[PDB]
Amino acid sequence: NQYDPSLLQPVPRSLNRNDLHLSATLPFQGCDIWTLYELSWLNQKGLPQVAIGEVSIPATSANLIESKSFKLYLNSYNQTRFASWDEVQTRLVHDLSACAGETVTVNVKSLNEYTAEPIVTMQGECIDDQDIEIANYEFDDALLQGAAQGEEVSEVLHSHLLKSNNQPDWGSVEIAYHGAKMNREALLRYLVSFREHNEFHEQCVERIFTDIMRYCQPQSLTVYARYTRRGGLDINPFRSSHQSAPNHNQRMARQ
Amino acid sequence: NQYDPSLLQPVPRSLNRNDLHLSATLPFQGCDIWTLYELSWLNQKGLPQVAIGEVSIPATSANLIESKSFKLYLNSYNQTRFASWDEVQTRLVHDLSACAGETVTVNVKSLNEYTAEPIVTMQGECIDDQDIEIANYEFDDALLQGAAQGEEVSEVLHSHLLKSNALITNQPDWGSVEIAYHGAKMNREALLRYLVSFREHNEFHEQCVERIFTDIMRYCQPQSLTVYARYTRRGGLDINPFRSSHQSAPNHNQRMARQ
Amino acid sequence: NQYDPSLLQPVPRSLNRNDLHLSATLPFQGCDIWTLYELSWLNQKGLPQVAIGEVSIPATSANLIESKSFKLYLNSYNQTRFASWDEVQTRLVHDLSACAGETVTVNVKSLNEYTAEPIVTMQGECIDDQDIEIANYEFDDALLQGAAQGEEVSEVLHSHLLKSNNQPDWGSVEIAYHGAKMNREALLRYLVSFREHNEFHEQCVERIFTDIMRYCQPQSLTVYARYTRRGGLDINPFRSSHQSAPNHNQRMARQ
Amino acid sequence: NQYDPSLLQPVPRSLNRNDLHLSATLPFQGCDIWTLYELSWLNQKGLPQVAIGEVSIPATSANLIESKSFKLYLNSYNQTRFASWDEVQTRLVHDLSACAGETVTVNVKSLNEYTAEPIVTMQGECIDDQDIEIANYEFDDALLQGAAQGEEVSEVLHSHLLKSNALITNQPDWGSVEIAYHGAKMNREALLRYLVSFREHNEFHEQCVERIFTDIMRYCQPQSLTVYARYTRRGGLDINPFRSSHQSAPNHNQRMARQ
Ligand SMILES: [Cl-]
Ligand SMILES: [Cl-]
Ligand SMILES: [Cl-]
Ligand SMILES: [Cl-]
Repeated sequence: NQYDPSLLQPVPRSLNRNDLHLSATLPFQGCDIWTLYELSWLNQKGLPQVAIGEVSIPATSANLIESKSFKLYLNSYNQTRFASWDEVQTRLVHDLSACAGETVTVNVKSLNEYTAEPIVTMQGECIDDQDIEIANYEFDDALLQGAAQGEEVSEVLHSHLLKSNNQPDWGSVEIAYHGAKMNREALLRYLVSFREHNEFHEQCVERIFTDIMRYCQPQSLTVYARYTRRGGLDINPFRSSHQSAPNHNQRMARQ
Repeated sequence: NQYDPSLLQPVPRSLNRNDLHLSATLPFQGCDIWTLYELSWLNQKGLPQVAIGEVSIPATSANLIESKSFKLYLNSYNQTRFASWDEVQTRLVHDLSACAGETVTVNVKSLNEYTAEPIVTMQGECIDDQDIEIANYEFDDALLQGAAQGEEVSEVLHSHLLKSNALITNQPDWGSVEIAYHGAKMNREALLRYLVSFREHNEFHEQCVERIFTDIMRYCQPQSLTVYARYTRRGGLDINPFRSSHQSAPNHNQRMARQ
Repeated sequence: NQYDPSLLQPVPRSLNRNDLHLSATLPFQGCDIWTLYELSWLNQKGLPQVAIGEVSIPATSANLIESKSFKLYLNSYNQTRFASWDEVQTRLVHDLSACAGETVTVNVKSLNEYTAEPIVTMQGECIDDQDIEIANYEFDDALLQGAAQGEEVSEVLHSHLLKSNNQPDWGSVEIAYHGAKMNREALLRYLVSFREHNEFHEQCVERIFTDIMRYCQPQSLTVYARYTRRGGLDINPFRSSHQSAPNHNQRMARQ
Repeated sequence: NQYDPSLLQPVPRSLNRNDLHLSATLPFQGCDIWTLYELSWLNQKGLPQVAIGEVSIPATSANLIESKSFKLYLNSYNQTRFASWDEVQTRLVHDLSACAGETVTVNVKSLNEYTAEPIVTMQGECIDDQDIEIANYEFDDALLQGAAQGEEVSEVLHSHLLKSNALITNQPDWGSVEIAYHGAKMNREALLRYLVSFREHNEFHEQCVERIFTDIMRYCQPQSLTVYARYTRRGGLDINPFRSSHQSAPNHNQRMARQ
């Protein structure tokens, strides 16, 4: 198995967005940030090289990249000789851009760039410690009905309780908004109800964004989730009414 | 599927050790340290809980625990209600100890315990930055023949270049390895070629560490030796086998960059 | 006063580096991150526009930019009509790159990109709460002699107590390293001794880096300081043995 | 230079108000909220302390405090040893109240109190995004003549476009302003042109807010009005004047993006 760009499989963003009752004109902007922990190839002399890739795919791209296919594509680098680290970054930009349908940003970082980098947590207030009982795990977006009745605020909330299905995927999510203050029990119950829900990580973030916008009507909204890796890759979708990218890319405890 | 300890699959250590032709007395001591990044369950009221586990299995245990089965076992907690964090930790100790055949240690930590914990590298000198050509990756232990010619020295060397055989594991697995020894100085080209050759071998993880230890012992004959690998996670957990002539365990569990 | 690039004044990085006994080959890599809080100009129709600029200047550039001159240069935009926000970003890149001597990165952000952005603190452990007496404020780099005797660690430490002089400037600083564990009292005393010391912000960060490297000999070192603004601009120098840029740009409480 | 309360410079409010031709009874109530971002001093053992102060001065005080003098006064704390944080807060209240001529409120907060505090924007609709041409920036209050033609409405409007006269302040100063009123609906083009015209005026900060209030009152005649500006800091502190027919103060001190 030598280097093989045809392993990459796009999935159109439209599939789920149509499900969310979205027009071609988006309520949000943003990007999908991917971390590639397994990136490895051979140098020109056949000596293995290892790196961590950091990739940003614009949320306006026609397609996302299916994660298993991304992994298989990356494995095709492992036994292939490349002229330099620059050639590797160039090939990644080229192939991932073609697949997504829009220019993708790629940084290929040596492992020593991570030495003494701290693990971080999310910004704002954690909503997870609530003494409440969950009697049903079925997804219910109506859990947000009347969820923001409070005074006008700007607030950042987060939760580590995102899970979606067949093996489970795990995430933390940060919600920053300007609008009527949100009921934290309703928000927590809403997030927990994704547990048996099936969908891609990018799709969950867009669903949270559009449900909050519909039910809660904030003036400004940002939703940023950081998911644990599968197949050596993690995905961190960011969707915002006013912001193009998150102001930090740093790994969380489970990542 | 809810809590199911029957999902755990023991593998006798002797299966792979037999092929190393050891002495009745194990040449090394040590442990297998696992990090469980996915640990989650429900509290008594049904609210999800999340944690990171850290498990140490003695290298003297009769059995290791097969990694896929360990993943499936942990997944069985996800939808199960437990009365307390103590209960979860206690069951982990019970079930994993039963599987391995010896008492295992388990720490269940809240995510906040990791905030600000730094990513680490290994001790000593990295040997990866060499101007050499490699074209044949087949496993060759003979690459170590005559590898230690030096004056007797104490050093610590490490490499980030361990990778498994893709056919054997289906998807490649990845690791870094740290080798600390006192003995005739080891040729770093020979050692690097040898480590790289694991990508065409049939042993990885715990078996790879024991193979490296036994091959270095026989070819290089050091007075003291420690071989410690830290592998990237597969299925939400990672394995970090430590084997040594004189030492029991690494001084911590801190994660490396790819982990 | 219309737009005037000649207001920009470079200062060579060599001035201080020569003082630190540095070769032309640097012990560190990095960048100076600037935040421009006062950026304003007129659109093509004469209607004022306001934005926050984010600028990164490579630490390899021949020159830094003197802060008062940067402010005066930016004021020259205030009464000048520009075709679009893109033209403004283009002119900033052009002029700042010419002044620094290397390509500078510029992002011009609308104010609504900051709505509901949280204030952050530094990573790792704060060293400031120590019950110790300071009898002298004179700069002493020898405070670090024998300061790292401890076991091999990877650690992140920070302090909010950086001050340098004529009006005072204020900063917080984050030190991430892999090496022998540092004595936190010695480090705190060392940082406090900058109080009456005179130098540019970039110069302080490089001095901390080189003093720690000389006295403490860590395998890997990163020093990142975030200073409070003067004249509407703040400077955030980042210097690292292995890292090119910080992984977060976010304002601290005093910024 | 160590602690020196004589550095504080009072300015009588009447100096500028005289030019507004008010009634013996002030038409508004309110306060000037200041944020002190640079506050630092030494503890009894000489170790530096850092904090952010928040000060509220009643709009009825005889005097305002000149901003440069306030900066210099605060700088005088930097090298001075104080026994406790309480002592620092107490002296601030004493000295600032003496200067202003009325009791001022002072909160001294540790930096950790700001962690996670979000940046805010103002209430209501931003009026800045208009397709209009402006070429003459001279101050013109007459821009408000006949500006409120509407049916009576309650609305809140804001603009980020306040800037001072560069010659007068030497270096330009910057602010956003929020105007909440009940009355005949205000023409937004007229209001924007008027606000933009402050860049060629001789009044800013507290005086600008009072001028805006008095001009809107006379030209537009609303039943109720509040004018609140938040200015970017100069010399490490910022001023946020609030003036209202019916309201005492804003509900908080949260910083805006440029602040
Ligand atoms: Cl518990
Ligand atoms: Cl390390
Ligand atoms: Cl105190
Ligand atoms: Cl807001």
